[PDB]
Amino acid sequence: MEEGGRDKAPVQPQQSPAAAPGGTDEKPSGKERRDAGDKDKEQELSEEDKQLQDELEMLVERLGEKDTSLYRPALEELRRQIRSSTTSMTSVPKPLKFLRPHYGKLKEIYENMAPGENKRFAADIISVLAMTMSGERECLKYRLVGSQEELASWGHEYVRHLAGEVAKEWQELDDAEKVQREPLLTLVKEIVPYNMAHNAEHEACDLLMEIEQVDMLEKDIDENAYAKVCLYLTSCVNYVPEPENSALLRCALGVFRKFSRFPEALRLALMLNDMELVEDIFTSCKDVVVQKQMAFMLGRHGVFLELSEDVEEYEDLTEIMSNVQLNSNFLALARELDIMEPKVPDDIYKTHLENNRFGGSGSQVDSARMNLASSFVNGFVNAAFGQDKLLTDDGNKWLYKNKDHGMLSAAASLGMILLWDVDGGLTQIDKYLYSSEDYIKSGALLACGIVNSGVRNECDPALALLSDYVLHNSNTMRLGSIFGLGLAYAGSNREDVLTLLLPVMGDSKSSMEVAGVTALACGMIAVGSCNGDVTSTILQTIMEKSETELKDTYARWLPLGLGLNHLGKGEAIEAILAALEVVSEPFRSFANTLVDVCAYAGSGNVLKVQQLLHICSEHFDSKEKEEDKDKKEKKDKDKKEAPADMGAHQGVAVLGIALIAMGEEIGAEMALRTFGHLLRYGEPTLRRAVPLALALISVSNPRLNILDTLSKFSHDADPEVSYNSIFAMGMVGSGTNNARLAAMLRQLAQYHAKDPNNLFMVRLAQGLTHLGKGTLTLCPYHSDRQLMSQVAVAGLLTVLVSFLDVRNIILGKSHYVLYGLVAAMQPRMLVTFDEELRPLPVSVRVGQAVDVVGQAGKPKTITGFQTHTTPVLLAHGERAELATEEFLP
Amino acid sequence: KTYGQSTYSRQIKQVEDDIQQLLKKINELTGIKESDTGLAPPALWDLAADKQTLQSEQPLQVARCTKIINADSEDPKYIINVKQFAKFVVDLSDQVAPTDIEEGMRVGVDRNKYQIHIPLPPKIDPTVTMMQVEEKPDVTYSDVGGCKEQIEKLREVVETPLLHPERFVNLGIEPPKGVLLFGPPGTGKTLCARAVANRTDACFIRVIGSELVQKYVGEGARMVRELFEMARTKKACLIFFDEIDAIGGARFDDGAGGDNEVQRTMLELINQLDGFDPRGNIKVLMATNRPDTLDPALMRPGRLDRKIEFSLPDLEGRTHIFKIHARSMSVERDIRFELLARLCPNSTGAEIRSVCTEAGMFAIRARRKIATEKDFLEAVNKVIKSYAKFSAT
Amino acid sequence: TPNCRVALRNDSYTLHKILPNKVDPLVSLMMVEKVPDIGGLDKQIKEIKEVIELPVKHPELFEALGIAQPKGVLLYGPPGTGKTLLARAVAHHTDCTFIRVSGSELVQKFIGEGARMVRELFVMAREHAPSIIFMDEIDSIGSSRLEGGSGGDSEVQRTMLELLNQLDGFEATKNIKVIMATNRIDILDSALLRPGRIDRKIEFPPPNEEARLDILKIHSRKMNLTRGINLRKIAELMPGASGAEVKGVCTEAGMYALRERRVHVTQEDFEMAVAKVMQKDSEK
Amino acid sequence: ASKLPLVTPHTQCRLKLLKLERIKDYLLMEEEFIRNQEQMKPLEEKQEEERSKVDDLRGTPMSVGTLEEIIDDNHAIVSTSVGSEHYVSILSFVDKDLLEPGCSVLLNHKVHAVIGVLMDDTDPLVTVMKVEKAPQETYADIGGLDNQIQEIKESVELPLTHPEYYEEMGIKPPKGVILYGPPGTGKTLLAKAVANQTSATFLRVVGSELIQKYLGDGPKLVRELFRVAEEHAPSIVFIDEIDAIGTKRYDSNSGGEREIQRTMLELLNQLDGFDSRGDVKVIMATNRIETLDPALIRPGRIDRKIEFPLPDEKTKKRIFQIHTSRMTLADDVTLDDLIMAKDDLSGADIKAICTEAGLMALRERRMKVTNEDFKKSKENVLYKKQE
Ligand SMILES: Nc1ncnc2c1ncn2[C@@H]1O[C@H](COP(=O)(O)OP(=O)(O)OP(=O)(O)O)[C@@H](O)[C@H]1O
Ligand SMILES: Nc1ncnc2c1ncn2[C@@H]1O[C@H](COP(=O)(O)OP(=O)(O)O)[C@@H](O)[C@H]1O
Ligand SMILES: [Mg+2]
Repeated sequence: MEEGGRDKAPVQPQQSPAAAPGGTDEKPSGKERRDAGDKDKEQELSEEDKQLQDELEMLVERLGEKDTSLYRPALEELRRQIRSSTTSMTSVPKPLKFLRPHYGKLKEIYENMAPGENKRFAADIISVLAMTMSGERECLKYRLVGSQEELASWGHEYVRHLAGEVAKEWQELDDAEKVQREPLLTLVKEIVPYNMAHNAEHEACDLLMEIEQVDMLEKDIDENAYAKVCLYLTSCVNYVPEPENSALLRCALGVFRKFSRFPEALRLALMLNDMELVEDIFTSCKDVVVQKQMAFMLGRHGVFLELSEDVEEYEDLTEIMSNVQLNSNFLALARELDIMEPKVPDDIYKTHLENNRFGGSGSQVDSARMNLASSFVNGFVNAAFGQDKLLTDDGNKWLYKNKDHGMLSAAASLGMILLWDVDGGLTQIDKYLYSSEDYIKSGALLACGIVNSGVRNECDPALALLSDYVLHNSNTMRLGSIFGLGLAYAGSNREDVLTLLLPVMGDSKSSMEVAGVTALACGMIAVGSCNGDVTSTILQTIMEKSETELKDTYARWLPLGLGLNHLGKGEAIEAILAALEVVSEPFRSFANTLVDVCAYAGSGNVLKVQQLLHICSEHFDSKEKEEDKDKKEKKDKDKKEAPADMGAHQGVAVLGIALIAMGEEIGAEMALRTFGHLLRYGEPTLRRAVPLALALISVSNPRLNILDTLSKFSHDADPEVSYNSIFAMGMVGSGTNNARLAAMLRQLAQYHAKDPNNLFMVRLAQGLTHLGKGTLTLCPYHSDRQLMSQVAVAGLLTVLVSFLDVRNIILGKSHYVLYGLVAAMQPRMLVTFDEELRPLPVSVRVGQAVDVVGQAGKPKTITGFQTHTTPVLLAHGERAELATEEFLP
Repeated sequence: KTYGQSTYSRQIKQVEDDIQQLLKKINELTGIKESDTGLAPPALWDLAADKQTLQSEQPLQVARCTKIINADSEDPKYIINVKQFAKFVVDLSDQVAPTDIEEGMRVGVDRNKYQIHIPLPPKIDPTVTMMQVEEKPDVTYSDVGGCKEQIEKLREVVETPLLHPERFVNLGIEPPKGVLLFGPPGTGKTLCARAVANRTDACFIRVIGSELVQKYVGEGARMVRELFEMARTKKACLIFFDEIDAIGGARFDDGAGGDNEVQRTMLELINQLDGFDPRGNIKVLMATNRPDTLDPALMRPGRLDRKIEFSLPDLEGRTHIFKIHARSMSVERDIRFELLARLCPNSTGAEIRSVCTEAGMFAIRARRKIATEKDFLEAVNKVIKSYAKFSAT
Repeated sequence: TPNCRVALRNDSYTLHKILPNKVDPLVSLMMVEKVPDIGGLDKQIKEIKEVIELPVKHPELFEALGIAQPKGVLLYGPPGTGKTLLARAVAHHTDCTFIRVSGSELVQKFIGEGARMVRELFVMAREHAPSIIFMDEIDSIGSSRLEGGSGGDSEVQRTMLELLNQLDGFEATKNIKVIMATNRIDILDSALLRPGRIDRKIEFPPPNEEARLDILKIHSRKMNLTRGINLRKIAELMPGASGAEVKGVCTEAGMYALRERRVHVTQEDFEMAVAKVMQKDSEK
Repeated sequence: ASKLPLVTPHTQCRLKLLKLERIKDYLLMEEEFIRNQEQMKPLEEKQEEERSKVDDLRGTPMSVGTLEEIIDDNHAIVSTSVGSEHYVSILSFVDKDLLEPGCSVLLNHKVHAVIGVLMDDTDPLVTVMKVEKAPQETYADIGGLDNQIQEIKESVELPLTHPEYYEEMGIKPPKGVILYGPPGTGKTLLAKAVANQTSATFLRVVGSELIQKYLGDGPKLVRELFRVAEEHAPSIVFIDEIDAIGTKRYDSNSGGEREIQRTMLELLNQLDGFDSRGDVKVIMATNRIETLDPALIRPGRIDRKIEFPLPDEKTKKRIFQIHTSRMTLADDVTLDDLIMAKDDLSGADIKAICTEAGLMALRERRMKVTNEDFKKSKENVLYKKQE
């Protein structure tokens, strides 16, 4: 404790500052020159961030409280001369002379008045005098004033200029780290009116720095991972023009302004498609911006590139629609055949070879329904790229043997065989078509739409499945003919043929299991804020289901075609439109929870989550709205995959404690679809916790629910070491978990991961985290999986080709115009970085290094090295163009 | 007392904290059985405690492990010891194929009838299991700038034949499997080791030079046996030694009662390195600070082929290392380092990082966000004078 | 209680009855507290009077100057040399309950009770009365430092670590001291025990004529002797004689009384015993 | 327990407020939904049903075994107390996370299956080497050090206490610290002082104890030392007296000296060779400083070399005042008689003085203090240095 003798600051600034009645009066040099000399001594000595207890900042205030208390809070004759060296050293050490209630009266000391500007003497500062003061303003005072009456006198005018200097001031001491701290000021300042702050912050950033656009930019998107309902709406459209005005990246326009297409209104990114047609700069970044526009997050954008520029800068359109899709063909065309793919691996039905030597002899498993899974040994494995000439003779005999829905099934696996095909997919179907069969014809033809899906080249706009539908007096001629064209034309929202199949629902002909999948199929073309098909459906709903609703074939298929396409929207109006037309009773009100959160896919609304559990938790009303709470928990399944890790940990904490530990029918029947929709890559946490409720099937229930969860627990990153789990559960499931209902199921899930050994992308995630269909096609399976004989008759149409919106797998590709390059890549882990510093490592697993077609994987954000020039997009996406250049290598 | 550094300073802090504690209070409120002397929490073994543990009970017996000696003619007729129990003439169970039961094998056999059930992985002790790195630190080749000749020479040896076993066949040559590194300390050898191990694409094996000296005779050699065994097993694996001076530096015999055991061990490394049926696909990287007092047997080529050294940067290696250790840190846009390196005529990359991190300590003590450029000026000044009147120098 | 026998089943190994211990081995080998009642040893007596008799009678002095009263003591000299019994008496001079600790090697191997042989000993010291404890070369012979460290711990240096575990407490001696006398003083961990724990050592100079005379009576004390003898002449017949050796002198004289065919320990016996004992002392 | 990994803002960003408010509302929702379980159907079929069922499934006579190897998922190889090694499968009941080789286990009688695991003991090494508690006086015991205290503080204390400067720039702190100067300076004082006022573990090490009659353990002691210090907790390692054990290769001889060269070698590579230790504080004490190995001297290993000067008449008046604070003092004495006379006397010498008073006055059993007590005491220490 070395004090006393050297407390000059605690003496001269403790005497002259003390006697203002003696200093301000009767001593002009005493009030003026000693206070000014205490303003350069305190501004230069007690005014910078240096420690807790400065020579003055803590020491001149210990008795400097009353010392400051009467030097100039009370003279009542203040002039335009005694405001520079009078509020001169009393004003700076204010925040620690007073106490925590300084936020209400934080305007009398340094918010009172500075001599000219905050930087006139707060340029030699970090945050003590003026910076943290200004933050203390915009925290509380500008909010309470800016709630209702902003423009009063001085809490807005001086604030207007102060915000411009504080904004660049976060980058001013050093344009480096608290750059992102500035959005703590622009966001906390006028939370709702963020565009009022980002309106000046946008151009101030436009003049801020060319190199300083991307990190505070990614901090804007950082604060746009989720915000207040009016802030995710606002700061996202704020987020767009930064790479448009100051920076010029503009290849994250098409996909990362799909960030800002739907959350604002209907037409914003169609005017941003016009933005594409206005930003007609060099065609490599243009070409790859438009690459995603067909089969990477959306399609049907091929009626806007046929203007006068149709030479190459508008001839990129059809290249996107089917030609670059044809390079998706060549992907396995010349890459997977060369690397790792013969047409028929056939090692799933053969990898189950050693099991016969455990327990003695075999040949006891002779269940015919297992042959249903026998079709998927060919169906899944050829799922996109691969054919079979008499390699399908098992479906040749079993197709001509029994199991009519097995004829539809085996006929349906052919489209999975020839997927992403336009050349001969119909030529394959034609031979196996002329057999006088409804399941075979309606299955292969329905598979044809699977074949031309995302193509948009002429395959059958009205040729194949329209002619299939025009003979529909009956079975899956009437039933499955409408499914394949909606599947094929889901990515391309053509309204005409959907109007052709609107009379499918408007017919009112007996469509027991045909009408629900009708609204599902035409909904595949265009449902979701469905203007016409929601109409034609729930007209027939108020006609028939108003008077009969027993099974989920009626009730469980219509509301899906109320609000299931536009699950990327968040406006919540179509819940009002479609919902209010069916506001009758509880059973017809099972749809009430459908479109409510079907406009709530992923975002920040934990208050919507508490209204997602607290209303209907258990309630035990003796089996009346148990399905209502089952579906309400079903809507707990979304808003957990893309709140960006926010909903995941709390969903695993909640589900791991409530349902499986102490739960009800809701948990013992359906509670695993949260994992059948939540994760798609697989990790040891759920990968072990699920079989803790899976190996123990709890068959007292309709055990094919835990067996249903068996299937979609194989939903993880394609191949894994989980063959131990699935294989062992197939051995214990040989006798137990009878093959009469599970023999197709166990190998069904066994083979799903290992189908073409790649190609699982329906996660509603692209690039790093945005959205993209993945729900119209995936979801109807998990909704179609309740428990029982919907795996028997009605199910075989959906269960086979329910979800087919998988967009390949990987990104290792060159596409330099000749397409010969093999540029040195370097596989790693997903980029975990948001903000730590400037020299911050993008990934960690730098060990692996590849050059050509490889493995994307779920958590991977590979960049590469050597600067062979990745100028096309620099934001990934698996068909980079590689504009080559020697940028000082 | 304090101030509000960012607007709602405690307003997020205690709000986070009390719900964090409420996470606990949920758990103790619901009732959690903790500290049951080494078990699992009941939430996940309640639905695993069923007969799907008897599936591990009855289908899998005790399976006592034993060791194989030899076989016989026309039939297995296997001769096996248990470990210390007794030696028997036993036979395999029908669950196995009479192919992968070769001699010197650890195999699981029934306790009742003494029939072989399972082939096992051979034995490998923890003392060497722990020196296998099993991980690759993130050390990029760019971080080792300033030794362009050295990294090239090493690249020609440990990298090019492996990743491109084509040129050496098209010309008909053999790569020099034996590399030694040396030079003054604090220079870029370790860094080179970690970086090569980064892109190692191989079973890289650390070796600490003093780990071999032991209390009993020959046991250290017994280490070396397991070393070259795991090497020959793991195809295309790398070995690193470090300060091998402890091993076999000389053959002091004027008064032959000094060091002999690690001399014998060094001889074992001699034989199991080269001589009598060479190893095949293995690469050896060494490094020492005094490569002057070593037994010339290691100095013979074939074993220690290349002698790469790391020197002291004249003026420009220190510049580039200013670009290496000064890059991964926060500074103003007013950089310049030639002025710096012209001020430090003799300093290593390690001292370069010392000046870069010492740069931050001023703003760190002076309550600043980042190391401003001028603050870095102050840093190099205090390290110019500090290194000028340094304690040892 | 830990370290106790129990009746066990053979089928389920269920406890039947907690069988009683034999005897607490330290409690059956409980060190003697006999009645604490030396030509050659008088100068060091003062040194132990100041290293013991001072802080005991004078808490308030080293409290007044605030200095740790010396409790740990060390002496050094030829073998035995009254190191034992001088401590035995200094423990009594202030009524401070001598606590012998032979513990030479018989307690060093005892692994089970080696974690308590110090504990309940010191509890004895603080329970009986003001009590002085004495140590000797035993620890110096058993373990010194980490030499027998990582390679087995030797079961002894650890118990020493419990010793320092207790000395690193709060006593200020109060009136209690602990003496120690050992050869091989350059091996132990006295570096740690210097500050506060233990303190100086005092030397042994050789004995003298009247010294070995009074020794001669005190060690011819439990015998059957004769008058008509200048015993002073006898102690004067051994110029270069140590202490304990005088005890063997008395034993030799008793031997000569044995060969004299009588129980009278006469002057013949000592006059020859000086010659024989010294004759055995004739090698260097 | 690992409820949310994100700490990326490192500020009061509204991002973080949204994060912790969301996580808050989620936790409240879980606590309430589970709260409505004991409301509609408060039941207790999950405490002694599963516990009792498995307590009876597993066995009594809980034979203690030893882990040998880990294979796949459920079967591992174990070793009985005598050597009988069994290829036994484990249950999903023991913590699979705390299951590593060289660990005691619980086994069955018939199948000998792994039932449970026994928690490990506290190794004797920590008890031997670690100064268990705050041993000695706090910062009221300094005679004088301010730049020393600054260097060691911002090198260790300021980093751990306020780790909000190093992660602003991403700059890591200096690693090694050499405390050197003339003997009797107070190196032990400052080491035991920071050990007193500290929050992480502390270790004290002597160098003379690194010589075995067994051959070549040495670096065994080193490696196990740093192993325990690292594995244990945030570790503050302190090694005093490395000067008489690690100086340099003076003649490159053999026979014990070569052994010490190997040992300090292992303290070098083990000091910092590979995969940087992390949370491994290292502090080294030396008397001399020139006869040290510069390979250890270079950066990476030690970044702060602190000199220990000897004050002359300014802090000595507080050193005599501290060593005379807890003692009587007659009015016949004046500390300036001896403080105002010499200008290099070590604090160890002031200690021998203020203790020599306690020897002199109470050897004679006189009253509190006399000036000749400090006279004869100071002269006595004068012969303590001079002789
Ligand atoms: N050219 C350089 N570039 C970057 N860092 C360097 C350079 N030279 C030295 N260093 C730094 O100095 C330290 C010493 O380097 P290195 O460990 O390779 O020397 P060494 O020879 O292994 O040390 P020793 O000889 O003491 O075993 C390294 O940790 C490294 O970060
Ligand atoms: N400034 C001081 N104030 C108080 N005591 C001191 C001072 N300087 C030295 N000493 C005493 O001198 C002794 C020397 O300590 P230290 O330098 O650690 O020993 P060594 O030099 O043998 O390592 C300390 O134990 C302390 O009691
Ligand atoms: Mg090295």
